[PDB]
Amino acid sequence: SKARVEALANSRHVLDFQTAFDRPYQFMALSEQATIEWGNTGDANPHAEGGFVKRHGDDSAFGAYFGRRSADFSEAVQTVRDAFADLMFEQNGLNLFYASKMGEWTWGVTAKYSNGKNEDPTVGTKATSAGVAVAASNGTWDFELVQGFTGKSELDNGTVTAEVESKGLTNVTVGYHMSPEMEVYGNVKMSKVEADLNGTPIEVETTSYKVGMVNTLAKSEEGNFFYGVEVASTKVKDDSESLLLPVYMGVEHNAASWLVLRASVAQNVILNETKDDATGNKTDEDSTRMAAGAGIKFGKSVIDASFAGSTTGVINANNLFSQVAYTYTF
Amino acid sequence: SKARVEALANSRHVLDFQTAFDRPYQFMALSEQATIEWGNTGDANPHAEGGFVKRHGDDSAFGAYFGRRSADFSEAVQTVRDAPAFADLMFEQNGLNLFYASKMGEWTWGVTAKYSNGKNEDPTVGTKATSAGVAVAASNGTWDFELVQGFTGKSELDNGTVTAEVESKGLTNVTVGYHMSPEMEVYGNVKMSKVEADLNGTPIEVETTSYKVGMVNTLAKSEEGNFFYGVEVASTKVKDDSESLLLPVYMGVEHNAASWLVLRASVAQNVILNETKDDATGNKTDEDSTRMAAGAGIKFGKSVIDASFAGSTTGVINANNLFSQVAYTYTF
Amino acid sequence: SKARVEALANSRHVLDFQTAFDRPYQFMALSEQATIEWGNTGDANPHAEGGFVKRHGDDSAFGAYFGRRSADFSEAVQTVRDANPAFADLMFEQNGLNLFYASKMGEWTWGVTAKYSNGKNEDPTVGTKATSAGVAVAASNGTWDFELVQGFTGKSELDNGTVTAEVESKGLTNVTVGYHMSPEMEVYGNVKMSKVEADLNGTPIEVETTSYKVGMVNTLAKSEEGNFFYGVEVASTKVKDDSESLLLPVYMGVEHNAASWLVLRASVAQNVILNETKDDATGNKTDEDSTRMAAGAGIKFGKSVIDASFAGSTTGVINANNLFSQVAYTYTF
Amino acid sequence: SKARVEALANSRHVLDFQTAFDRPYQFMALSEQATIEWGNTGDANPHAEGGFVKRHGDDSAFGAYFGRRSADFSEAVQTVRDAAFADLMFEQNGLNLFYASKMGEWTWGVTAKYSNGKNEDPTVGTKATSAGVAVAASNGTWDFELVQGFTGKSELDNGTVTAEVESKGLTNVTVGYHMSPEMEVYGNVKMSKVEADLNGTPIEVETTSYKVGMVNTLAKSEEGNFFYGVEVASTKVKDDSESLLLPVYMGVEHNAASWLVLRASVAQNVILNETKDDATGNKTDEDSTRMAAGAGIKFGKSVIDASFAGSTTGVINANNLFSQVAYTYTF
Amino acid sequence: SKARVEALANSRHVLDFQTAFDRPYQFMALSEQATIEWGNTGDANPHAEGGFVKRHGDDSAFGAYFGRRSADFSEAVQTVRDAAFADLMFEQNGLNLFYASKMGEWTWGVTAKYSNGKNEDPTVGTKATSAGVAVAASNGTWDFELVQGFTGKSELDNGTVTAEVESKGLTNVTVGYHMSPEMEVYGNVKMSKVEADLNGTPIEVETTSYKVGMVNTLAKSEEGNFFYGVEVASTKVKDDSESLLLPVYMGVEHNAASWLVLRASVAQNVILNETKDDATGNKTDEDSTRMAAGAGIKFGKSVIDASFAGSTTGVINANNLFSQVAYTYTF
Repeated sequence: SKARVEALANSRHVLDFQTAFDRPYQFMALSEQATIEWGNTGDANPHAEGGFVKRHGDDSAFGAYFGRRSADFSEAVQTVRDAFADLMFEQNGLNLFYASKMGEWTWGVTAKYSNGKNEDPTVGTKATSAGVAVAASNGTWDFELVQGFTGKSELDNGTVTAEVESKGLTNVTVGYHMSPEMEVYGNVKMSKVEADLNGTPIEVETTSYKVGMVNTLAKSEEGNFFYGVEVASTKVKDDSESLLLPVYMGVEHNAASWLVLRASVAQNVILNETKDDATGNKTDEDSTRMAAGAGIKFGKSVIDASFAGSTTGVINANNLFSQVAYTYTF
Repeated sequence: SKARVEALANSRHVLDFQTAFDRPYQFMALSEQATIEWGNTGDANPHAEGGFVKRHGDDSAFGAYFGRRSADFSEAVQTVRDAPAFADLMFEQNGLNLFYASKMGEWTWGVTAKYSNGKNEDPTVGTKATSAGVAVAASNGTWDFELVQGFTGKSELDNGTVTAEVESKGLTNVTVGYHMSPEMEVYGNVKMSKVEADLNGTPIEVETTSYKVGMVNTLAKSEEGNFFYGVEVASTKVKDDSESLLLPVYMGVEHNAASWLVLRASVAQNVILNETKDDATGNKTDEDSTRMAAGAGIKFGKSVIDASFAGSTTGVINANNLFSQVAYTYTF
Repeated sequence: SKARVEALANSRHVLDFQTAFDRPYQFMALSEQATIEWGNTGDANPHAEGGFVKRHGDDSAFGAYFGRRSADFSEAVQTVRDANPAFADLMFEQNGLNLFYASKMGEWTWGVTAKYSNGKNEDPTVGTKATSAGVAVAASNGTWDFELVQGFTGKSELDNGTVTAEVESKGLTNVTVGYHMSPEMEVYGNVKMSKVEADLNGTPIEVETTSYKVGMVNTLAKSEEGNFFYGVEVASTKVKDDSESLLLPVYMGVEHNAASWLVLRASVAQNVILNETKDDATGNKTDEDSTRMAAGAGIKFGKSVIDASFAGSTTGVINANNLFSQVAYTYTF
Repeated sequence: SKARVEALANSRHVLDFQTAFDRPYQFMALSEQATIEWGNTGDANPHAEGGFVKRHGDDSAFGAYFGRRSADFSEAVQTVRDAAFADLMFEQNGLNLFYASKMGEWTWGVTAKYSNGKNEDPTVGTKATSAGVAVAASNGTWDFELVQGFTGKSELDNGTVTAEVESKGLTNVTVGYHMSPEMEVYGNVKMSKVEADLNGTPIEVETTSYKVGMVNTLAKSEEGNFFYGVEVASTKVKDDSESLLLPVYMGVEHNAASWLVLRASVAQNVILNETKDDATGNKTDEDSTRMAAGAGIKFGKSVIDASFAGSTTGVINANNLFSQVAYTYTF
Repeated sequence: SKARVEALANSRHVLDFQTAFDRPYQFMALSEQATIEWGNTGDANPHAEGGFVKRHGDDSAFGAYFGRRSADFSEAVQTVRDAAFADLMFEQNGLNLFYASKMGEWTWGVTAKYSNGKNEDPTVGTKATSAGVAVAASNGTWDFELVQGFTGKSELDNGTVTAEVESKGLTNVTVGYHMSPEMEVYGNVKMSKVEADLNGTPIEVETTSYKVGMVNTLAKSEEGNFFYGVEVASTKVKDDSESLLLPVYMGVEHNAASWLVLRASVAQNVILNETKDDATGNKTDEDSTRMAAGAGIKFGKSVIDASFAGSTTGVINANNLFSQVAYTYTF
């Protein structure tokens, strides 16, 4: 579930449905599951989503997913939106994926398609998205690749013209497992997007690098206390430049026969500076953050959620569970 | 209940008391039970309803229902209401529902009769509203036939200042269902409806014809858990401006979570075919279509309380948003 | 409790403390118990009430009850009250007191219930008085029931420095018969008369109301954890020079011992076919929607039971801001 | 617990920590326990309170209590507050010390109350003080109780207005008899006198009251006891008011489960409800029926007593679950 | 858990993560664990914090903590904000490193603290640096704790106004003696000077404290333990005020069930409660009664410590169940 992955701070060691859309070899290592994320139909948060994964024999896995929305697309559309507020997100997200085991190497591929339009004279919107993700794994080595083919969103209504177009989206990840407890990974991500607000052309170009590590402090059953160090440098051309060292630690515990408790804390240690270009001014604010969540188990049914009141520290009837998901494991 | 079937995407494989009204042969296969839908009297949502079904012998069933309202009648009355001069047009007042079913050899068949009559003769409301109909269906384990015919329906308003009438000029619904496997089925139906209205001397005609073909496959269905999915092609045409070809693809599960809990969830989308054209021009609309529904039923033996998670559309389970659309069922 | 009787559709088969006030032979069939209805003081809904019933020997019962307010008295005061609320001080019953006795004379159970109420406010600003008295006599054979209710007096006065308004009951009869052909089948009939006169600064108001009722109560499903009842009734009403009504309410409901700590009750009713109310001068008619439902739960703790009604009954919502209302507490000895 | 005593209609048959302040011979019957009342600091409601009682040997008991406030002091200060006078002090830092011993066949106890506080800032200028003792003895069939307030004051020198409330007497004699372990009869005489200087306008009240009553148990059980009680109470306020009442109550405290106690009661003034005004002769007789309820969550040697917050509106919902919470630990 | 140490009135007898922060010899006596304190990021209350403690052998221990904020800093910056000046920076990205070791018969330990932040944006222009250490030792009967602060600057230079705070010293020495496992005494001296500059106008604050007190257990039990303590506190703010208090408290922590722990306490300033102004000479004696409650839900190795939100009003309802929640996972 999304809440499960968030409560563990995107630990990069977590095996989940939501973490396999970019690592499709994990669809072979997962179990047969059906998953639904609670939410609404329009452009609301959270959005309704759902899918399934099944095994074709004993060496293949196939499945589909409804309503997934990209982050690189929704973020750019949101950026252009408040700068015209009728530009469109991914309309009918369609994800197909497949994975097989060729000997000792498992490999997988996921495909994403989306299309929607509105031809009313007062609402001139249309949106199209497409991309693929290919990954192969060995158990000791790990390789992933994410490619975006097309991305577009136009609004031509009543003398107002707006567009956002994806000019490329690359995402390469390499992982190495020195042991079944410790692993090291690296990542390079380029993203060039160009938009027209009303004859005004704007172009952004994002470059990211990532080197990390995930280990285990407490080696136990019931739960494992995990910890991770990471170095991240993000360069946005002619806008800003960042360099962070996020350190996180957390645990996932089978508290009861009906409860799973997830918690983590993170903070950028020593390195938290985001220098702003064309000015030279830096920014080093507080960055300590936490996430908490619960998973209620009824045999083959699990309701993952996050504690709604963790941010204020308060948990009561009015703030109990938010970001709910349901999973059925055949 | 209206929440058990809504949480299960209104599938054609579900057998409830709320599905047996248009499939009267299903009252013989339903367990003897009494249902109460919680709500308030009058133009309220949700409305209050309830009924029963009892077996008269070894091959027969009968019962009655209270307060059930028609979707087409309500839709027509609502579309006429939004024309404040005519926000008194009445709904289906009261509402009586009788049904009967039997087993003639290997074919089981059933009938369902609907009636309604309301009146408000005060000189400043002048409202009157009536309705009637019938639904006949027969079914062997393999072949399923359903015909729905609405004889009449009216809603007149006359308060000495304005006048509004809505009339049903025809409503027929025929469905065919085939069962290859006890876990696979196909169906198709035709829906024809004509509504005549008059808003203070402005005669209006509304005509709708619908087609739909489909499949419901229940893969991985056990005695503790039932996974299913279905595909369907639905075409709908309004005489003047509306043609819509859609491909609804849904999936969902009903799981016996515990001895006191049953969890139901579903997700649906319009895959590829999500197009609705307007006839006046050639304006086509392809907007978002992902939706989900969740619900639960608390089992206390012969008593079950079914509801829908109120926070489903916001994704929250708290005590301020816990249950909605509650109904109480008692299995004799 | 009031909640329990409400969620069972004021069915004439439910034996409860609240149904035995007008059927005083039923106090010999109840167990020994003490009940407290939650509420506040004054003209507040729900009002505070409570009382007990104890067995005196083995063939007699007795008890008392605090705070019971009539329906006719409250209604008659309310119509004048809501007539610039110049008459907003008219007092309802002030301090209710009931004394009931029941004895088993041979095979016939018999019982009497007495009602007294009195209160006043002699402040010149608020010159209010209120008095009421009545009795209820009933007997039962097991198959034959006879119940008689009489209102000896009832009056509510108000004399400010400016206004002057009083209401007064000039009679209130309520004869009722009942036959039991089977432990599931029973039929009954009821005749009711009520004259009310009011004064509004010298303008008399008169209200005469006559009622007739015939109905039956039967069982569609018999169990041991919970039976299943239904009823059909014919109700005719004639408010002199105002309105006339004939109705056919039909109800159906259930009480189920869901667990060892739970009792679930629900019901639904509607006036089938015969829904009709006619005005007298205009001659007009009204036949609108009449589908009502009632739900409630009783939490059992052994000798203590908390009876409530689901507050989300009219909205279909069992949330926490809306879980239990109309709470009452009953201690059974 | 205050919620426990209120839910049971303040009857004289209840043995609670809160009923032993005015009957200090009960501190030897109570088990060794510590009580904390949830609340805030200051002129709040409820107020924070806490104390303990411990056994000193085999026939003695002692303890202390924090934050207790007197009903008469609060009422006298409130009467002046609601009639630039909203800064009058209540009892501040109230201290109670008690002791009890068994003198052969008799049990006797003493409690002492002290409360001092001040605020000498020029724009407030308030000072409050209090003192009193309560001596009681009991045998098992006879109860003798005497409460004697020694001092009580609340001044106010705002620099623009002046005020001062003073106690000029307090007397509470109470004799109780036990016609049986079940039945019990009591009597009570109370005298009080409060003198105030409302910016140069001397206001004086003089309260005289007598109570005769009984408490009886008509249903006997080992899970819970059902009780009722009748009482005649006369109250006279010199040159102002006169009231005669007959408050009748009934109630029960039941151990429903191994983790739950349930308390409920109902009361009403029967036949005698008249309050006569001694300035015009006009009387008053309105509605008296009242109810209270509460619960206790027994988690072993830890019990949390509370009152159902929705009793007045008859709603047990999550926004109106519990109120007047108090935690009790038994050593 | 902050809400635990708060429900026990910050008693010296408790062993927790923060009590170990200021007494590093306790990290060797703490069980291996990791704790996360729920909250938000930035100048928010509660703040998000978390850390762990692991054993390096059989006689050593170490760990780290994220997001801890010192109270002296959070009070000086707050009073400067209360005197525009709303952008003054609190402690940013607080880091804590601890080491403990059972050297011989002694058990020492050291805690280090560091924090740094900035905004360098011309219309905020903020900066906040902090550094300090804490050394302690204990052989079982004698405790020696020392707390020293090195840097405490916190600036603000936007276009118009110019604020500034600085710490010119912070020393805290405490000595404790343990006569029995139950009774303990302690003495503590703290001297801290804070010099601010509010837009050229200089402000100087000097504080000196002297605390001496005892902690004993009134009742003795296995699941719970009823404790109490008496303390004398004097505080002389140079040429601003002078106080002398006597805080007395009592409380308990009960293993109510296998899934529940209940904690509560009550406190008051008995007899000595005075605060005298240095210039005017006036004194204030106001109400000082207070209580605290909290719960800990045990799930085996995971414990959810919370503070009863409705304690200050005496309610337990939907909106007032838990607050100040933290999560602890014991390895």
